[PDB]
Amino acid sequence: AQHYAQAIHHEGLARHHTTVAEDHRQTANLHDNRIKAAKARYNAGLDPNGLTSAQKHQIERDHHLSLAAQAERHAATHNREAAYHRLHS
Ligand SMILES: [Zn+2]
Repeated sequence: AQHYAQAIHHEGLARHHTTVAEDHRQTANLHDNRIKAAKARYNAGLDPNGLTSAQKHQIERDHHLSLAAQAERHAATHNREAAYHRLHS
């Protein structure tokens, strides 16, 4: 049960990735609010560049969602490997 040690390793790595995923989702949502603000400026006649800015915040939002999903997938991978080793401790 070097198994125990591998379980703890993989569990900590899973937690890491879970936190990275949560941070990315939070970042995505911060971008999502700026999309909204940008469009509202544009539409109120205060910022002709506001649609361009909204588009860039969409790119950023979507990139952060994609990095979140990837982190979540890595977390799942480590959790399966952790469970395996726990079962064999
Ligand atoms: Zn990993």
